[PDB]
Amino acid sequence: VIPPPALTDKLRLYHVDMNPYGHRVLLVLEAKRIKYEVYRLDPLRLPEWFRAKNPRLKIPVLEIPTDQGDRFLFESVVICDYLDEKYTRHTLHSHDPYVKAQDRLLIERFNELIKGSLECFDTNFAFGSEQIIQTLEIFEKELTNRGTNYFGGNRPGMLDYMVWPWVERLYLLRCVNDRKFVEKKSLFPNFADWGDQMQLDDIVKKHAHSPQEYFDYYKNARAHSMGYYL
Amino acid sequence: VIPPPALTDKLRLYHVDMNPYGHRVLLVLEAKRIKYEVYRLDPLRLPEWFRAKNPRLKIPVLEIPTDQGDRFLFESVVICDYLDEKYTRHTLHSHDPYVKAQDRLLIERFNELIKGSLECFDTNFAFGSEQIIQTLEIFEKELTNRGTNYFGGNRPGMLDYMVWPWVERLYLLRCVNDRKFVEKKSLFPNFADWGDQMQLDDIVKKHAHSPQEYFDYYKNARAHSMGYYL
Repeated sequence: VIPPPALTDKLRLYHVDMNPYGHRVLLVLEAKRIKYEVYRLDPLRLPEWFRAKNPRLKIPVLEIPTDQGDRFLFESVVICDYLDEKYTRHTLHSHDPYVKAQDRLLIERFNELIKGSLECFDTNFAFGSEQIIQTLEIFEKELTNRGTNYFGGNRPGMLDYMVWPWVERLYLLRCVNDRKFVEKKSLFPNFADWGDQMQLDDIVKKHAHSPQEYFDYYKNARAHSMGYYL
Repeated sequence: VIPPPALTDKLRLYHVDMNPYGHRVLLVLEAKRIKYEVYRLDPLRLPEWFRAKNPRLKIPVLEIPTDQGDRFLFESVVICDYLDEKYTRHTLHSHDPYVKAQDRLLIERFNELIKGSLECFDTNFAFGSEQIIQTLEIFEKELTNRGTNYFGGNRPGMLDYMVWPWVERLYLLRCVNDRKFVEKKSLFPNFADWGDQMQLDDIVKKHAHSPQEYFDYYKNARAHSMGYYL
């Protein structure tokens, strides 16, 4: 009910627990080693001052200091790109504008996997598997074409972290149908390999949950708080 | 049926005549003073080699030289941002990452005006006026808050040109209902003023059509070739 104080030395993320768009921003902040605090939003009991600054209830929100005072920044892509431009250390986007443009196109393409996953977790993991699979074929071919351990090269870059939150959630499906999951996984050998490597990343590990934890969460909550708005 | 030759000194835009997403890219290319040629696409009689390189038939397409050969670049936002990064002269985005993030948020917000305009030109200018008006209120307030002649400051910037193609098309509505148009216009005095100033811009003038020309075009063609895909 009472808002937090004015920002000092840390950036502030307003985030709904288990929201993948917030997970995205958490990964980038950590990768860029920027100090931040998380203000946990309750999707039900939402503060009036928050709605007032965010009438469409978009999530997550990164609050930053500016010349004219503390400001809300919206939309996970815009937020993460802001962070990559503002803070010059530990750059995540490619230095090559062509490669970066391709990375941006792939982020947009990934939205089809997001849509399918959203419907899936909303309907006891019964539907939209096909959207997942089709998108995974594109990313398998793309990773193979690049011939690096990650989309970013020898180390994870912006595309890797942008895509990860949904990929990490997919592992919950092994709790639903173990055998059907492993078969599906085998279709994308380089992507699967990349998944394993991403799981070992210190930044990933900081904000990770297990297959079981995601499974117990999504069965009860479904997708009510999974979108880019509440 | 026969594709154009390999690129040399000019970039190549594949563009459907009167398509506002292509109009966007034409404005930026001109603003950045980059040499280019336009390959006019017939939405009906489409070349097989084009479909093959672009199976979802996205428009426009900017073909560019790369280290590995000539490549298609898709999506007008990605295309224009590529151009602004690749070519360092005549920069269009703000140097301030916060201001640029706001500009990106406004481009996304503008999609609501695009949707309304799309439906409008598709249905003999009878529907979706309300989406237009609501978006115009946001941009009026934003331009007022900035207190400059343009969204980019003293001169037009990326946001100005990104938004212009749809704004220029709106003037056709004065051919439909003169009196209802002028009243609606008077609601947004700073935006209207900006519109007048944009019309005098040398870059705008290069790729402009009149209210009547848009009106005669849209009545016959409707919105069939107006989207970001064919």
